[PDB]
Amino acid sequence: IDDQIQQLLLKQRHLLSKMASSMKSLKNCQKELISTQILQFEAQNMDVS
Amino acid sequence: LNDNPIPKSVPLHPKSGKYFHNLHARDLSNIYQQCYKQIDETINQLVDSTSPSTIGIEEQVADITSTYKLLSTYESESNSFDEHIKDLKKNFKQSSDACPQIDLSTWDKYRTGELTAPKLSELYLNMPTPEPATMVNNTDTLKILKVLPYIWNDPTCVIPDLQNPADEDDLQIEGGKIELTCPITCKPYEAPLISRKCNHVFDRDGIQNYLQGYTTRDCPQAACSQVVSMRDFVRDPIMELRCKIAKMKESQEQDKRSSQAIDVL
Amino acid sequence: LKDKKPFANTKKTLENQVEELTEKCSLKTDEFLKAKEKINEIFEKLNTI
Repeated sequence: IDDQIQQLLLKQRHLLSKMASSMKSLKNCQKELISTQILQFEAQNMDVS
Repeated sequence: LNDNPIPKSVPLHPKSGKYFHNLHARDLSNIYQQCYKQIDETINQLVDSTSPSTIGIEEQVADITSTYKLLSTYESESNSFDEHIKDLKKNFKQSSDACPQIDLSTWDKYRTGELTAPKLSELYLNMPTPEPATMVNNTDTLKILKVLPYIWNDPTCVIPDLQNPADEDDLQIEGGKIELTCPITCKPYEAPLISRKCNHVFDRDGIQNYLQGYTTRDCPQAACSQVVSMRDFVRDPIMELRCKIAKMKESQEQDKRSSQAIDVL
Repeated sequence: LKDKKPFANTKKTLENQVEELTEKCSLKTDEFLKAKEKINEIFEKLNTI
């Protein structure tokens, strides 16, 4: 049970690091979503004008 | 230039202004605060699941605090980014508030070339980065870290200059001389409390037995003549963290002693 | 009329641009919700561990 606790202590930190790496991708996807759409919004404003 | 039949610049229309006001940024605040809360609670369950038999805690606290500071910098720069986006949209709305009317003469003037209505394109491609300063270090989650190192030697000691924020690692943790028991109850406390003005740790039950009975009661310790109220006390999780870590170490050493007694018998 | 004909051409190309930018925004919102659901997945994985 001690070895099981030990080998499970290295898996939780692995998933924590994986979450943090995917957490860094959150900024990427939100910055690519807020961008590449205001230009198109100005384009549709030009369309309605 | 005549590359595009539509003019390179165009004023704003109320029909377009409706949708322009309809613009909104994604709710990053709630997801960021909930991921911050899950990060701090997983840090708590990490520091709870630790054991003195595990050697090599320095590298793990180093990498978790590096991840913590990285996510804090990311959250702060995202906050600065959305603030700058709000400022940019306010600039766009105030520049379009002075836009001319819509007719054929204005269309012709803007088609032949008239830098009068600046679009959001050029202001967004080369938008100035906010470069936020004054790193957020007042968060209790930033106070949670660094309490795990330098505790396996003497948990019941606190150096007086530990509250010095001069060091970059959230504190200056060193060995000193402090009491682990509450003098009012004469028993090792499990629910500690300490205020910023008194700077004295006390048991919650003891401090509530000593506080009730008088509307203005000073602290039992000396060197603080000012009165301390209920609102002055703050919940410092570092103290209870240290007490429960010491309790875990005591249970671990008792288990080790029992196992050794098993071996010798 | 020699001006209105290119105006019709431009309104056609602008509505085409609007439709393709709307489908690209739909794709970016899909990737955003995918990031959100993978965040929830790693959260529940951490809870299970």
